[PDB]
Amino acid sequence: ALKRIHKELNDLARDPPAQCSAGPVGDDMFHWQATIMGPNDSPYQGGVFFLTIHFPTDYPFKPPKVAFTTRIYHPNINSNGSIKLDILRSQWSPALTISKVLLSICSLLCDPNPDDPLVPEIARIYKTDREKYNRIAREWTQKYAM
Amino acid sequence: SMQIFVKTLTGKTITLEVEPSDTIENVKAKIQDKEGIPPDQQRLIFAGKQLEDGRTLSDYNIQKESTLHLVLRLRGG
Amino acid sequence: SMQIFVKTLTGKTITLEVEPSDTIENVKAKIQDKEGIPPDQQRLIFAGKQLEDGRTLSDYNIQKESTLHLVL
Amino acid sequence: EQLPSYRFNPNNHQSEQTLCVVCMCDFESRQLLRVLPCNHEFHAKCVDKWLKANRTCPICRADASEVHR
Ligand SMILES: [Zn+2]
Ligand SMILES: [Zn+2]
Repeated sequence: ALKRIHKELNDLARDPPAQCSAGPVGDDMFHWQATIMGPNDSPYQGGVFFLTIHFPTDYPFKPPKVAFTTRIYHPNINSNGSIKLDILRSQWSPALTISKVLLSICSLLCDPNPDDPLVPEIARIYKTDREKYNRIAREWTQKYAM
Repeated sequence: SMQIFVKTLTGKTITLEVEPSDTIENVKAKIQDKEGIPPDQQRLIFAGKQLEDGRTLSDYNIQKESTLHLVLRLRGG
Repeated sequence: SMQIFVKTLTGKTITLEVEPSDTIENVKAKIQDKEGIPPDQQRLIFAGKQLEDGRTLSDYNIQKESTLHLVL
Repeated sequence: EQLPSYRFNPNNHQSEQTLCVVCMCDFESRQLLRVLPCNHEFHAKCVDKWLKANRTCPICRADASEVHR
């Protein structure tokens, strides 16, 4: 696992994405911290969201554990920052680097699944009162992420 | 007529010849020709958002020299 | 002596000449010289962490050709 | 486990793929590569480990126990 994780630390250093940043905490290559910039032209715009990443000892044969530390309003992310997303579970592939995972998570923010949600109340608001959803997501971004 | 870049699932970057009017569907077909990944499994990301089939590079303000990120098809839940 | 890069989400990338011993405050002063952004408006991020003024680049394992993110 | 395998020749390429996405390391001369029915290639050691627990190509998700027509 560690050779692959070091590669990715190197993949990030040679080709860092504007949208996100990540690296180890306290030189422990299995435990990382990350940031995702909220997408422009969305309720999350201008927000900087922090995440934790724990790589399993069998990475990349199993997915990284990724969770938000920053509170964020979204049907697929709960009050503990847990992210319910297929590529972090059954649909994982070792082809996905942590950079691609973070970009994937960023892309989830504006592409929620409100039909099989992690947070049913938020899903209901998303589908039935979208202007209210947008208002609340923008207000949470301003309060928590800025 | 311009060229953009795609960071593929191999982490390598490839160059595509496109038109601002090309659809995302068209772009995914060009990616398939090089990478052998069906469009159904491709998710393209630019400016932190997925690019939807049916729209055009221009719709997304994708200009020459822009880099698109290819990840795998995903769904929240 | 080395060079590091600083990116804005939508902005271009700028190159700074620094030393491992340079403090974050020093780096912000260097960004101000080039970009005109006052240090108090700058938040720097590297490797998922917000960078603190009193620490140095070496403290963060920032080395030659590292890239930092500037958020305003 | 019977999927095709061959040893990489950098001077003679049987395809356009240079790198194993499981370990993120290059194919090197004489390394045993495994090729799935979708034509994606990997180090045998790397992808065989993935295929012990999973049926799918890391790159395209194609089922490696089925033929892709
Ligand atoms: Zn390998
Ligand atoms: Zn495949």
